Amino acid sequence: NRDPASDQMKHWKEQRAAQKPDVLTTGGGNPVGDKLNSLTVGPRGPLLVQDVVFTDEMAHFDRERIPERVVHAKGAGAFGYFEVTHDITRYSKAKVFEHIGKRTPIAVRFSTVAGESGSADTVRDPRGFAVKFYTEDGNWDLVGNNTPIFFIRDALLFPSFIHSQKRNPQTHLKDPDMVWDFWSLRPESLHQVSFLFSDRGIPDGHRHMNGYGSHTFKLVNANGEAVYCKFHYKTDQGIKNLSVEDAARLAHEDPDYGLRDLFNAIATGNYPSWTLYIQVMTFSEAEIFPFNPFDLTKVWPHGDYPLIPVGKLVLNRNPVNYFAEVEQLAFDPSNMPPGIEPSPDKMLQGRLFAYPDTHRHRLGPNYLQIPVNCPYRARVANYQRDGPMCMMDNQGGAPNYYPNSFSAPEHQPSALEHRTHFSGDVQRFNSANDDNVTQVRTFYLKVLNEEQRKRLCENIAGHLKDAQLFIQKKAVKNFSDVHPEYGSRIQALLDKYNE
Amino acid sequence: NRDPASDQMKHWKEQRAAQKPDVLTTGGGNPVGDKLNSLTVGPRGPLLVQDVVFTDEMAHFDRERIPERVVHAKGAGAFGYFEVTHDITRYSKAKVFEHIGKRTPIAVRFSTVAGESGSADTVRDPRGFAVKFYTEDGNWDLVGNNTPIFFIRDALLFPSFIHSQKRNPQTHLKDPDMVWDFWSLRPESLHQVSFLFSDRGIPDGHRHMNGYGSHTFKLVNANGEAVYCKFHYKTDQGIKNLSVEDAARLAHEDPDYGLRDLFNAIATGNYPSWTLYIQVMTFSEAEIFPFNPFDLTKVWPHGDYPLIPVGKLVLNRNPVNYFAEVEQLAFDPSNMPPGIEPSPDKMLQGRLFAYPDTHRHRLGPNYLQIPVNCPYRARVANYQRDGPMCMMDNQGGAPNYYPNSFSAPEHQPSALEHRTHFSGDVQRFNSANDDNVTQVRTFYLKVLNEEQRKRLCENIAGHLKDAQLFIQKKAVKNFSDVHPEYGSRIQALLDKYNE
Amino acid sequence: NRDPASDQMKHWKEQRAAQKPDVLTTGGGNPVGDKLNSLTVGPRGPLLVQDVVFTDEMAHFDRERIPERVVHAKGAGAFGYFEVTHDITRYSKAKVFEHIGKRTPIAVRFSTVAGESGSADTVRDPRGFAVKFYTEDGNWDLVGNNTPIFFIRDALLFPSFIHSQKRNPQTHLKDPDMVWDFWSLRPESLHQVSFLFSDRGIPDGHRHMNGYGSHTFKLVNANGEAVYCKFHYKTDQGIKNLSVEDAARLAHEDPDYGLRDLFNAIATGNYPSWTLYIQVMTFSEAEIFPFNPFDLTKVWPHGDYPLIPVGKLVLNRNPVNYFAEVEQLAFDPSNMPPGIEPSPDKMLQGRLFAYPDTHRHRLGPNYLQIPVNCPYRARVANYQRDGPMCMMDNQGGAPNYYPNSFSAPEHQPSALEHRTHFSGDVQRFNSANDDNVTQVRTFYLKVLNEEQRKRLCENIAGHLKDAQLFIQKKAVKNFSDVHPEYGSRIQALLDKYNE
Amino acid sequence: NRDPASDQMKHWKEQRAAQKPDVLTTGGGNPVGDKLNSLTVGPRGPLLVQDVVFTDEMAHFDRERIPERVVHAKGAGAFGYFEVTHDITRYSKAKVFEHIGKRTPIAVRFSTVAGESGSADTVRDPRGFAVKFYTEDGNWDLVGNNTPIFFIRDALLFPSFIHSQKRNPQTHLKDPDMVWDFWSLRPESLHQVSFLFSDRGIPDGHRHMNGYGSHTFKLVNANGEAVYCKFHYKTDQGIKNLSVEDAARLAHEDPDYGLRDLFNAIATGNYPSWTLYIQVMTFSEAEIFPFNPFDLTKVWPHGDYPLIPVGKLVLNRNPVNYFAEVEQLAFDPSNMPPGIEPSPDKMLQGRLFAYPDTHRHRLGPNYLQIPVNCPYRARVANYQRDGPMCMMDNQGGAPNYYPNSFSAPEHQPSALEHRTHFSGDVQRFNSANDDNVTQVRTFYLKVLNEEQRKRLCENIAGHLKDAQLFIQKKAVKNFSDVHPEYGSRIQALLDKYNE
Ligand code: HEM
Ligand SMILES: [N]
Ligand SMILES: [N]
Ligand SMILES: [N]
Ligand SMILES: [N]
Repeated sequence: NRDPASDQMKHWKEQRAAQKPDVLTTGGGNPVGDKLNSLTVGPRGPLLVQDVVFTDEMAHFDRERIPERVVHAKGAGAFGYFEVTHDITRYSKAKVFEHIGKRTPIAVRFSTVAGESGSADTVRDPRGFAVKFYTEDGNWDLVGNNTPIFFIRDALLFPSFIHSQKRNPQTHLKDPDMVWDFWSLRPESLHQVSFLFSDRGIPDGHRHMNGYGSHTFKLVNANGEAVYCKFHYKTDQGIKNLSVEDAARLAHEDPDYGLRDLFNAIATGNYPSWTLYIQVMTFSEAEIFPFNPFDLTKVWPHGDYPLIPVGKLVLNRNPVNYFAEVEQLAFDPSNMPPGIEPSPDKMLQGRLFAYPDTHRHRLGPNYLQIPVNCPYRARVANYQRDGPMCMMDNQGGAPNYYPNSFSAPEHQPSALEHRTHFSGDVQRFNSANDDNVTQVRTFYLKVLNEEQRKRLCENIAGHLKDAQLFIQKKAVKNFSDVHPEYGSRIQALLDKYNE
Repeated sequence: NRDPASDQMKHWKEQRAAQKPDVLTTGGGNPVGDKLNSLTVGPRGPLLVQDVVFTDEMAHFDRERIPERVVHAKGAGAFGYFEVTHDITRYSKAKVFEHIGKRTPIAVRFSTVAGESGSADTVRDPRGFAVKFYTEDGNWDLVGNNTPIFFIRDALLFPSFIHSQKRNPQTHLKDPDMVWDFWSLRPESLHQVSFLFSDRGIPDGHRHMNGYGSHTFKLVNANGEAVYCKFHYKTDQGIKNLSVEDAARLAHEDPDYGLRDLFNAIATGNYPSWTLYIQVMTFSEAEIFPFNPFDLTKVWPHGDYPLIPVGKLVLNRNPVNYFAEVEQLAFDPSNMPPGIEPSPDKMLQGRLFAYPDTHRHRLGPNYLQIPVNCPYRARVANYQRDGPMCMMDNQGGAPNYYPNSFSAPEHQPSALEHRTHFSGDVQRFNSANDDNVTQVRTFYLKVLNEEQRKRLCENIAGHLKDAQLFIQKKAVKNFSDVHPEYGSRIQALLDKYNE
Repeated sequence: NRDPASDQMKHWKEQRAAQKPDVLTTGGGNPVGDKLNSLTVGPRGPLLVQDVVFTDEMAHFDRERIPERVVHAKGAGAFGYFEVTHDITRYSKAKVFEHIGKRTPIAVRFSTVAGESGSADTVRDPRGFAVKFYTEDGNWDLVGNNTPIFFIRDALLFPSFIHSQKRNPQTHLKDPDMVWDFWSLRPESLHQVSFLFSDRGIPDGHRHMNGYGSHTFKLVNANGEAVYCKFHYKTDQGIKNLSVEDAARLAHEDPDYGLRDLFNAIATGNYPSWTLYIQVMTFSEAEIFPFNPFDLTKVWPHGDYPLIPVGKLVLNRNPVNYFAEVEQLAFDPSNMPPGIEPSPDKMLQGRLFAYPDTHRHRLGPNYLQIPVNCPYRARVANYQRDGPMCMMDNQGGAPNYYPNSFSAPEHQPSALEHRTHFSGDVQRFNSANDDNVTQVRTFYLKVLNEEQRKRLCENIAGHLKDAQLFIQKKAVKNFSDVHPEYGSRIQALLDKYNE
Repeated sequence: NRDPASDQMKHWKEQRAAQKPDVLTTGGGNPVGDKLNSLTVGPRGPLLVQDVVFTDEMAHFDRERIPERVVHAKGAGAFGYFEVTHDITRYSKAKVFEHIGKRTPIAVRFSTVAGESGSADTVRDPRGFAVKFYTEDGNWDLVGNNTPIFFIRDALLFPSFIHSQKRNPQTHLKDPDMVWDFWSLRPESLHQVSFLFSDRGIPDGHRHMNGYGSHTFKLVNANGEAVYCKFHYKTDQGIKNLSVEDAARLAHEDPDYGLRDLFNAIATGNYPSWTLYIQVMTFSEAEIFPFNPFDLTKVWPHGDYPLIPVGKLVLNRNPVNYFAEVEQLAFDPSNMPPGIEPSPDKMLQGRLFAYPDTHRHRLGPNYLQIPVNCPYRARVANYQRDGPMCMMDNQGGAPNYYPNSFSAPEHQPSALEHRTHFSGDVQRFNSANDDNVTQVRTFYLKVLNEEQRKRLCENIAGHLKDAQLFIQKKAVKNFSDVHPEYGSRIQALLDKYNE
C-alpha cells in the first residue's frame, strides 16, 4: 500500500465493493451499448452522424476546459470549519463571531501566483490563502496571502505588475528585464520584495505558512461603533520553508508537492490548523499612525498593535472532485456580512470590483449558483433573475421588482453600512512617494538575522543578475536607499555574477 | 377577479399568507440595508465602488439575456404526463411503452418559427410542438411540428430556408423576394407551402392543433425486429383555426395569445390532451413505397398505413418560472432511448447533430444539467467531466477513463443499435427532383374543398404579390405543375393585385 | 418600382452587373462541390461525419444568435456626421468642438425600450437615440433618449423598473399590476409617465423626435474651468407623432415601420438631421437651483437656461449589414473625451458601469475591436492584452507593463479630469422624496393644452384600468398630488372602464 | 548583449528610433491623464465608480484568459513557407502541389500533450507538429505528431485515454494506476508506447524531430483517380533527443526550453526545415495489405511503400505576439482542399468533428475570422452569417440563402469529393484485437538496437513501478506478448523496484 492520494481509485473501488457498476449512459441518460467502438458502415467504412454516443461524449470532452484564474492559477483546496475561541463582539457584530465555540463551515484554496495551471508548487512566489466562511449572514470571503503586505499600493498598477511577473508578450518566456524594470521603477515594492526573497519565499507546502488578510479592514459592533483591523491566521504546525535547492528538485520530481502534501495530511487525520487573530486600530489611532494605515505596503507593528485571539481554522475534509469543488471555487473580497467592511485601502477598493467581475467571465454570470460558491447557510432572496445556466427555480414566480405590494423580499436597515465622513478633492492623488523604505529597513535589520540576510541577498542577486545593467543599477540604488549594506551586499554578488 | 394569468402576483402573495417577507440579500447571501438608495459621498456626491450591493445587482441585470433559439424563438411551455393506453410492444421495446397504464412525465414547448422573442403568436407559420419524455432509459425528445411534412428534404438547405424566411441582411426587414425566390427555386416545398397557406397555417392557440414527429423513425422490439414508423399526436380539443382577420387583430391586441390561452386553460383545470398514434411500415413495404419513404416532403397515406393508438399526452402543470423551465428548455432529436431509432431521412440525420450543437452554444456545454433538461428519471453515469458551470458533484471521484479495473460504469449490450444494411457509393445524391407535385395534387384536390382552395390561393397571392414579377411567374409555374387551376387561380389574383 | 428597402437584393444584383458569382466555400476557404445535397452511402443511406461542408455550415447557423440588448432590444441604425456650426470652446475643449465646420463621423441607433427583438416599432415607449462620435480623442458616446428626463433618480431602482416594464416571471405576459404597482409606489416617475402617455409617447418613426442627453454633464475648457450642461438635439424634420389608432394598425401591418422609414429616407437622399444645442449652468447656479440639478426627473427651465447652438447631426448612410453594424453597436456613456465629463447624477453614475459591463457579456470582452465599435479616428495604445477573439496584432511585442523603461505608451497630464470638491458622510441618502410633483404640474398645465390633457388621461386610464383597484387608487392619488384635476379626470375614466 | 529572446524588449525599444511614445488611452481611445493613481475623494478616501480608466483596464485584465487547449496545451509556434521541390501531380491535384517552386505560406505549432499551459517542455510525451498551409483553395491543416502512429485506433477511446494521461479527478495528481490500467487493458497501445518510452520520447527541442500526418489520407488527381497516402516530414536538422537526466534538469532549469530554442534559432537566421515526403498505396494494395491500412497503430513498411519527395517546410518568422498568433492558432484536420481527402481511419473520422467543435468553444463561433486562422490566400464566400464577435462586414448585403436568383456565390462541381463504394451493416465493429503485437515486435527487435532496448525497458519500468502490482502484471503480460524478452527485462526491473 502507498499514500492515500495514490490509492484514490483503489479506495473508491473498495468503498463500493459488492455493488454492481452503474449502467454507462449518454448525457441525456440513454444507456450505451458499446462505448468502445464507433458506429460505421462496415468494419472499414466511414463514421456516421447517427453515432450520437460519440458526438455526445466527444462534444463534452471538447468543452472540458474553462479559463484558468488570471492570477493564482495553480492551487490546492480543502474544507473544514472555523471555530470561535475568543470573544471579539466588542469590535464586530458579525454572526460568524457571535459566541465562543460557534462553528462555521469554511472552504480554503492555497496557490502560487504567476505560474499557469501546469506550473510547479515549490517555486519562489507569494502564496494565496483564501478562506470562504459560509455564514448565516451570507458568505464572507477572506481572500488573503501568506504575507501581511503587497508589492504595490494602488490597483491601477496591478495589471502591469502581474504582466511583468508573467510571460513576455512575444517570446512567451519569463523575462527578468520585465520583472526588475517594474520593481526598480516602483520602489514601493521593496518591502514585499524583501519578504518574497527571504526564506518565507518558498513555504514547505501550504500547511507551514501563515495567512493574512493583508489589507486594513473595518469592524462594526452592535452599537454602531467601528474600528479598523488586520486579520492574521498563524499556522499551528509551525513555519517551515524549503531550501532553494530542495525546491528546485521538487519542482521537477513533484510539481504538485503542495497538492499531495495537503491531501495526505487530511487523509491521514493530520488536520492542519491556524489560529485567527486581529489587530485593532481605533479611528483616532489611524489618524496618527506613522504611515498611511491603509497603505498595503505597510504592516502594523505588533508592539503597538498586539494580536487579539479570535478562533481556529481547521481543514478536515478533502475535495471529492477537484474541478467542481476547487477549480470552480470563487472568492470575492466584496462578500462581507454585516459587522465587517472595507477600509479606504486603494488596493482593497479595486478588489471589491475585480473578483466578482473576473468570476462572471471565468465561471459564468451565475457562478454563485455553483454548489461550492452558494451561500448555503443563508437564504438568498432578491430581485435578480435569469442569466445563462440558470439553476434551481430562479426564485419561481416571486414578484421581480422592488418595491412592490406583493410581499416579496425586503431590505433590513440593521444591515446598513457604517457611516464614515469623507472630505476632499476628487482627484488622482500620487501615492508613489509614501515612504518606501522605513519598514523595509526594520525588516532587513531587525526582523531578519545575519544568516537570512545573506540568503536574501543571494536570492535577489541570483535573479536580478539576468536583467540589463542599467536595471541592476536602479534596483541596487533602491536597495541602498533601504540600507547601504543591503544594496552593497547585492552589488558585490552582482559584480561576481557579471563575471 | 380576472383570468388566472392576470392574477399571478395576487395569487403568489395570497399563497404567502401571513408569512413574513424574506430578507433581501446580495447574490452572496449578505443582507441588504437599503436597496433603493446608492452609496455616495454626500447627498449630491459621486457613486462609490464600495457600493457592492449596486454592482452585484446591476452586474446580474447586465447578464440576464441569453441568445434566443435560432428558430422557434417565440413560444410557450407546460408540463404533464404521457400514459400508455395500448400495447405496441410488438413494435418497440422502449420502456416508455412498457405497459398499459404506464405514466411518464413530459415537458412540452409550443412555438412559431421565424419570429423573434418579441413577435406575435397569431401569425401564419408552422408551429413547433416538442415533447420531452423523462424515461427510465433517459430522455426521449420527440421534437415535432403541427405538420407531418416540411418544406425541404435535405439539411444542407435548412440554413438557407430559415434565412429566406427571416430578415433581409441589410434592411432587417421581412423580404417577400427572399421568401418566394427560395420557394420558387425549390419546388419540393409545394406540399408544406400548400399546408401553410391553408386554414391550418394559423391555429387557434396551441391546444387546437395536431402534433407530428414528421420524420419516419425506426422502432425495434425485444426480438431485434425493426419496422419504420410515423408519430402522430392528435388534439383531443379538436382542430380550430383563426381567420386571417382575427389573427391580424390578435397580433396587436395580444401578441401573446397562445401563451395566455395555454396558461389559463391549465390554471382553470381545462387540461389539454392529445392522443398519440403511430403508422407502421415494414422494411419490405418501404422498399416498394411509391416515393422515398424517408422523404420529409411526403406523408404515408392512412388508407395504406392506418393509425395505431398508443397513448395520451396531458398537460396539467404550468411552469413556475418561465425563463428557467421554458426558455432554457432543450430538446434533442438525438435523445432516443433503446427501442426508438432514426431512419435514413437526410433531414432527420442532420437534426441529430444540430440541436445538441446549438444547445451547447445557446445554453452552455453543461445544458443537460439545467433542471428542466436533466434526465431525472434515469441515472446519468459516464466518463464525461468538467466543463463550465459544472453542477452537482461532477460524478465525484469515480474513475474517469473506460475501460478501467475499478468498477466504474459499464456499457450495456442490450442497448446496442439495430443492424441495418446499406450499400452504395459515398456521394451527394441529388434529391431535388424527387416528385414534388403528386401528393400536393392530392392535398389540393382531395384534402381541401372548394372554399378552402379559394382561401388557399387568396392567402398565397396576398403574400406572393409583393415579390418581383419574375419570381411570381416561376412561383405560379410550380403551382401549375401541381394543377393547372392551382396556378391559374393564383395568377388571376396576382393580376388583380398588380393592378 | 417599389421602395428602395424592398429592392435591396435587386440593387445588389444590379450592382454586381456582368460580374459572375464568386465560388461558394466553407468557412476555411475550401471550395464546395455541391452545397445542396448531403454526403451519404447510397441515395437512401446514412449521413456521414465526413460531410464537413454540412457540419461547417450548420455549426455556424447554430451559433448565429447573441443575447439581445437587455433593454432597447428593438432598433434601427444609420451613419453620418456631426458638423460644428457654433463656437462653444469657452465651455468645452473637446476636440470634437474644436472649430466651426469641423466634421466628425457618427453612428446612431434608435430604439424602443421594453419590447424584444421581434416586437413592433410603433408602440408607446420611450425611444433610445444613441450617438457615437468617432473623435480624435477617442469615441464619445452620447447615449440619449427622446425625452429629457427619466422615471427614476437612483440606479438601484433601474433593474426593478425594467422588470416591471417587461414580462411576468411566471406567465411571460405583460403585467399591468407590475407596471402600475411600481409606478404608484415610486411617485418620482410622474414626470416621465406624463410625457410617456402624452402624444410624444409614440413618435412617427425616428426622424420626427428630439434627442436628449437627459443627464446633466460637465464641460471643461482649456483653462481648466468647468460648467454643467445638458445636451439637446432637436429634429430638423419637426416633431410628429402617431395617433393611438394608427400606431396600433402599424403594429401588425408593419412592426418594422421605424426601420423601413429610416432606411428609405436615407436611400432616397432625404437625409434626416438634428440641431445640437446645450444648456449651461455654472457651479454657482447649481448650488442655487430650486431642485437637485443632478436629478434626472427634472429639466432645466429654458427661460433661465437658454438653448445654445453647437452643431448639426446628419444621417446620410444606411448600414450595409445590419447584424455587423447595428446589432453589434455598443454605446458606453463612460466613453467621454477630454473636455466632457460626468456629473454627480446618481443615474448617470450607475450607467458609467453598466454599459461596458453588459457589452462584455452581450458581445464579448474584446467588443471594442468590432469594427463599428472601434475608435478608428484615434490611436488605441495601452497595456491591455489578450482576451477571447483577440483581433489585429494585440499591440504586437510592445512592453505590456507600465511604467517601463522601453518607450511604450505614456499617459498625458493634459487629459487629467477636472478636480471638484466633495464633502459629507458616506451613506445611502434617500432621494425618494426630492419633489415629485412641482415640474409635473407645469408640464400638465403649461406644456400641454386642453385637448392634449384629454388624451393624456385617456391613454393613462386605458392602461391603468387593467391593474387591481388598490393599485388604481394609489396611482390616482399620485396624479391628484400633481393636480386634483389630473387625478379626477383619470378616475372618471377608470370608473367608466371598471364598468 | 544576450540571446535574442532575452533582448526582446531592448530590441523593440531601439527599433522605434527616437520616436515619441504613443499616447496611452482607454480601450475606447480616450487619452489617459494618470494611469498610476486611482480617482478617490481625498488622499485617503474611497475609490469612485467615476474612475472609468481603472474599470476599463481592470475589466479587460479580468478577461485576458481563455480556456487552454483540452490537449497539447503547452506549445510554441512559428511561421514560414512550404515549397514544392518535386512533381506529385499524378497523385494529387491540390493547388498546393501545382508546380515545382510553388510556395505556400505556413503556420506551425509544436507542443507536448498531457501537461497544462504552465508545464515543462522537456518531458516524456508525444509531440504535436501541426502545419497550416494557406492555399488558394482555402487552408489545409496537416495536424500531425512526431510519431507515425498513435495509442488507439477508435476515437471513442480518445477522451478516456487523455483522461488517463492527465490528473486524477479527486487529487488532481498524475496517476500511474490510471495511466497503466488503461494501457494494460488496451494493448493496441503497445506500438506507440514502445516509441514513446524509447529515446524518441524526449526530443531535443522542436527542430530535432520528424513530423507525421500519421493517418492514411486520400489523394485525388485531375483525372479523378485516387490513391491512399501517408505524409512524412523529416527534420533537416537531424534527429536529436535529450537524456532522461538532462530533460529532468531542464524541466526545472528552463520549463520553456522548446519555446526559447525555436525562437532563438529563427532570430539568429538558423531557420529549421523539414523535407515532406508521401507514401502511396493503391486501392488495390489496400485490399490486400496484411493489416488494416487505416489502423492508426500501424505503419506502412518503407520497403513496400517508399518515401516520395514532395517539398520543403521552412520556418523563418517568429510570432510578434504569442497570444494572438500562437495561443489562438486553430488547426482543423477537416480543412482539406480539393485533391486531399480523408480515409476511413476511425480516428481521423472522429477528428473531422472534434477540432472545429472545440475551437468554437475555446476561441469562439467565428474563430476562423481571427487573423492567424483566416484563409487569407483564399476568397471566403458563402451563406454563413452573424455569430458573436462578427468581424469584417459579415459579407455585407449579399443574398444570404442558396439557391437564389441574385448572383450570390455558387458551388463548383469540380470540387466534388472522390466517390468510394461501401457495403456493410451500420454497426459498432470491434477493432480492439486487430493485431496488437506484430509490428511492435519488429520495432523492438529490428528497429531498435540493444542499447536503446535497454533504455526502453528502464524508462517503462521506471514509470510502471508506481502502479499497483496487478496492473504491473497485466502490463508485463502484454509486453511479453510482443516478445518474451520484452516483458522479461521489464519484470526484472520491476522486481528490483518493488524491493
Ligand atoms: C441607471 C440607469 C440606467 C442603466 C443602469 C441603464 C442600462 C442599460 C443597459 C444595460 C442597456 C443595454 C446596452 C447594450 O446591451 O448595448 C441600455 C441601453 C440603452 N439605454 Fe440605458 N440605462 C439606464 C438609463 C438610461 C437613460 C436615462 C437613458 C437615456 C438618457 C438610456 C438610454 C439607453 C439607450 C439609448 C440604450 C440603447 C443603446 C443602443 O442603441 O445600443 N438608458 N441601458
Ligand atoms: N492577486
Ligand atoms: N426547425
Ligand atoms: N436604458
Ligand atoms: N490529440
